[PDB]
Amino acid sequence: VFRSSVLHSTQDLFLPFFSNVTWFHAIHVSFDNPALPFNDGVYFASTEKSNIIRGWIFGTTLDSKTQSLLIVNNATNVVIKVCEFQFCN
Amino acid sequence: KNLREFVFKNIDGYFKIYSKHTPINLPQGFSALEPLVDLPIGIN
Amino acid sequence: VCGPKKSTNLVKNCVNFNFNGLTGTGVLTESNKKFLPFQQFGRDIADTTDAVRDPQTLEILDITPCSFGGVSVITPGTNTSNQVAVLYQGVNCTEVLTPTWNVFQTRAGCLIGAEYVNNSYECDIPIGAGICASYSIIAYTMSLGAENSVAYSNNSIAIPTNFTISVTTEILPVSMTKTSVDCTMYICGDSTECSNLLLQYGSF
Amino acid sequence: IAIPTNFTISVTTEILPVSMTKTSVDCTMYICGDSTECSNLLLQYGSFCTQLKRALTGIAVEQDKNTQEVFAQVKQIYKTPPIKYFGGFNFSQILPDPSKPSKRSPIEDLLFNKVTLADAGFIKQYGDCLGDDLICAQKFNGLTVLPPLLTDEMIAQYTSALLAGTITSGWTFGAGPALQIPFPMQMAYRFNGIGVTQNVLYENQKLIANQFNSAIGKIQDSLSSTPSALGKLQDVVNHNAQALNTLVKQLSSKFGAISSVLNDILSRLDPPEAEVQIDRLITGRLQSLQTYVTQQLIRAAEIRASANLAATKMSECVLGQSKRVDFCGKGYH
Amino acid sequence: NHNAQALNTLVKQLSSKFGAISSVLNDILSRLDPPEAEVQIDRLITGRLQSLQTYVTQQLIRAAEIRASANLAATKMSECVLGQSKRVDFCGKGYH
Amino acid sequence: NHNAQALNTLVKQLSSKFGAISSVLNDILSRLDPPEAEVQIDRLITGR
Amino acid sequence: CYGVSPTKLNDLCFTNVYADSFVIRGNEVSQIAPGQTGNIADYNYKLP
Amino acid sequence: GTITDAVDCALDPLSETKCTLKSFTVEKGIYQTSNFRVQPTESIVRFP
Repeated sequence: VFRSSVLHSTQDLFLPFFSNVTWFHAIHVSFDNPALPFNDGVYFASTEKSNIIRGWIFGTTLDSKTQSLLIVNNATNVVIKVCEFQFCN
Repeated sequence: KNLREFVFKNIDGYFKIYSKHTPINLPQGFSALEPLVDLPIGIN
Repeated sequence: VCGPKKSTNLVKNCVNFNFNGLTGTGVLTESNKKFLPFQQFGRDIADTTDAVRDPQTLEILDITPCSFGGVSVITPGTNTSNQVAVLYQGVNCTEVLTPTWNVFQTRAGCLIGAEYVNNSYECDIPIGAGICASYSIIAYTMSLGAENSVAYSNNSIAIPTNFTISVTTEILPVSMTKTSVDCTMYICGDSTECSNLLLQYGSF
Repeated sequence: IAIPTNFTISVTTEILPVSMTKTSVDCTMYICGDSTECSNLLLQYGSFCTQLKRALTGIAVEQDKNTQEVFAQVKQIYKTPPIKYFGGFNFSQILPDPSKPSKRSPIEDLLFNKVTLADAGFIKQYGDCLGDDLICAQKFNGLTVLPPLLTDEMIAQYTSALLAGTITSGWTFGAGPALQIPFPMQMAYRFNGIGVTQNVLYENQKLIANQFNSAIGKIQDSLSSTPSALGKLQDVVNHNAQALNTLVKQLSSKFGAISSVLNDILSRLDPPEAEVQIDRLITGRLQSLQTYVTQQLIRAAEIRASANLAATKMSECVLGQSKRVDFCGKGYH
Repeated sequence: NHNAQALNTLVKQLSSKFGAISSVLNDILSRLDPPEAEVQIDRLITGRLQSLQTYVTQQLIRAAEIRASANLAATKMSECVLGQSKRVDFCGKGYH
Repeated sequence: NHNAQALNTLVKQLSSKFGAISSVLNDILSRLDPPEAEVQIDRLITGR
Repeated sequence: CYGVSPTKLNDLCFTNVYADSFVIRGNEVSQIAPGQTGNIADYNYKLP
Repeated sequence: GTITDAVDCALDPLSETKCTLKSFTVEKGIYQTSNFRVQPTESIVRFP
């Protein structure tokens, strides 16, 4: 909704200010990266101007028992499909 | 250097997506995210 | 996705509009608002639709109610005359419909039916913004009082040589008529099933 | 026993409200804006609209009567003499200045500039209601502010006439004809009223005039530096503005309905089930209007009491000399 | 006149329906069964109670105004009649 | 005494039903489903 | 029809309409509704 | 019980004031009648 010069108060899911968020650092040198919880949602942030991670897994058990969303970003015509995927460790 | 933010929500089986890119020099300030995709997956 | 209904030609500047089922009445003019691509409707402080995006063209048009204002009628005593005046308060004479039915623009509104004069008199009918009307119906600026000057000096004094004993009246109310209202007999017409529900409201 | 050998002529300010902003609310445009069947359903509630109209008209007439009784107390408009000399006392700070477009004193100019009115009720050319407001939003929903009867120029002229009568007649202009009298003689009579001999004045008129000028200067400096001088009026203005904002915001409430917009309910539901939804909004808006009218009546009664007190203080201190302690300021008035 | 008009308005407010099918109580009692008559009886009672509360509020405000006026009148009596008050413009215009 | 009586009346007004089945909110919430309990909760809130 | 009228429906717009489809038992039709409880409304399909 | 007088409230402003005050005799004064509103001339229908 378009609003201008008006103080609007709303009650919904937001991120509390001055909150302690976890900053992860994934490195590959060439098990250890468990699935992070999704309690009532999550806030993702990134500042990488390259082919670094641009996708997120969504599920509850991730063993082809229930549905699971798979969002993968790429150059053009990204694929978003929810299915019983057998995710790796 | 550009900062890419994302917000994912799962309310009444309706998946919400909020994202908006803001160039940076987590700096101080405010930057509202825009709703982009809203798909009814209806999964836990 | 919408229902089957043929669209009409867009007319700007007082016609009824229908933007995606949102019915209303008001004029449509250009706007400079920076509406976002995912934003379709507008909303002001009073939670009313002030701007809307057209389904066909991506332009934004403002929604403003048509011309309106209060209608104050100035009328003398019925046994005196029947001619009356009309005062469109808050509306200029260049702007002034719902009602089926000598023009001077005042600071409080356009007054039609009263001739404005230059000579001032005592205020009879309060019109607004220091203007008062009196009976034909004429408009005039109310006079604050008789202009008088005091001959002040360093060695001038005025002492009365006589006096006039006068009596002034003053009416002040002391009480009014008492009133006793029976809730049961007033709200309920001597009905028992009505009193059974009235007693559920407590000790009002 | 302690007897003072000197004295200080001080001046104390006192702010008292006389009136407030008028308000005229149309029930039809507020509750049933651009709707037909809504008005048909509202007409079944009786003459509550007529009650609200009578209440607002009575409030306006009462405010006008209070203003007339407070300011318009004399029958003649007395002008100031051209020779601005009163035995050394300088009244240029309280006399109106003809150089300004409005005949107001430098003190009255600051008093009017420190108070910012939300809406005076002037003419709107409809060009400011569109494009790049709270006043327009309130007007579009029936909240109309009416200007007072006596304008600022008439109030300034009344104040100047009262000041001229006080400085040129003492207290005789209020009880009868304005009898001319020198200002030092008026001060001598004032000192004799409180039990002070006139020889003190006849010997220290220069010192008394200097103290009066210094007090006027300090009062002007305090009015220019301290913004909380007119707080008693600023609070009333802010209360009226907040009441108008709350009354125009209450239209956003649903009162248990599916939506606050009448057109949405009329287009989404059929009349058999839309009447019961519009009835809730009508009842909620009627209750809000009744609460607003009750609050406005309470504020009008308070303003009437304050205006009666201010008129009494005027008639006692300005048009005469009152021996009541702590009435015309602290100290021997 | 204000008291009489308030009384007339309070006795006329009974003509209102407040969304009901009729303002007459017996008509609703004889035309609808209690399963569907209480929904209108409640609306009628609520409307009449709101009218009564509005009338009581107006009467309380008028009574407060009359109390202030009566206190002022008693003060003026005790000052001007039972004595001599030197207050200007209190016991009428002029030297009382 | 007037202040105390006003407080007592305001705390007693909660005992009223205002046309509902009961003056207790938990009873209405446990006996009826929200689709048919909101119509009574609204009456209770309006009366209070 | 909750919130909308069955007859006054061809004169409105919608953002995205999703037509669900599922076959339940005859005695389970009273459970597919907002605020209702039961086996289906708690384990298979629930309305907000 | 017979009709002896009538007033067309939409004829003249004096008749409107008479209908608003519910009396045939209007004393000297100013009265605020019903507000005027510009009626719509056309209907605009906008759909994709």
